[PDB]
Amino acid sequence: EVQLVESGGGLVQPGGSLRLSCAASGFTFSSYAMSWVRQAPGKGLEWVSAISGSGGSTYYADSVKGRFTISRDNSKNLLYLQMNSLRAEDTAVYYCARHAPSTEAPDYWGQGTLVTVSS
Amino acid sequence: EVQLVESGGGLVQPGGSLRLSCAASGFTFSSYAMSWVRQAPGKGLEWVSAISGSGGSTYYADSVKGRFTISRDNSKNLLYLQMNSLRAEDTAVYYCARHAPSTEAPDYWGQGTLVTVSS
Repeated sequence: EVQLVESGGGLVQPGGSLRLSCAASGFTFSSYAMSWVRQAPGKGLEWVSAISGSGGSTYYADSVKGRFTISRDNSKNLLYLQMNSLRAEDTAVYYCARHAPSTEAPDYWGQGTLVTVSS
Repeated sequence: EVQLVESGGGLVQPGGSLRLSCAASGFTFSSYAMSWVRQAPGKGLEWVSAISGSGGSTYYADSVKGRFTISRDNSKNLLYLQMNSLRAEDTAVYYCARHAPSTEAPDYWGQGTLVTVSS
């Protein structure tokens, strides 16, 4: 029913930039806050960024400030993460997640896409 | 003891840009969410934008998304609103406000500064 499918990941050189999409379906997208979560190799899950349903409020992890931009198209039902000034420590699998309005707990997940930052 | 003094207001042509400053003093600035509030001539107070203490989270009124950028310097204890693509309808007195951590209620205000968008 509910589906999130990510794409736009892959290989990129340091200093390079890259844009991830998370295509949503099966729910009314604009009613839900969305987020990006990453997992560095052999690490735990870490929050990257988050946007409210209407797009008017966002959170950024301190580690990506000034480089990453979250956004969404509430008519194309897509969530984006524009990633600039990339470096090796940004190498991770990136997940988009949908959040229940009641609790803001994540209740649906994308399949993940690897971003590899290497010369 | 606590003080907020705003500066940077004044004239500006439509489509032009302008940066507001809210200089704080007398408190541990990074510990408090800040906001910009405006009041158009003869109107009620409306939220413009707001930022958490650390800077990691922001809110924008929809009337302004894409054109204003709130930010702060936690070492110069200053709050800013960068206003771009200004229009006559942005004409108002702009106030900065400090928010109590225990409610996020505003407990201190700047003296307000007039922005006049006209030719």
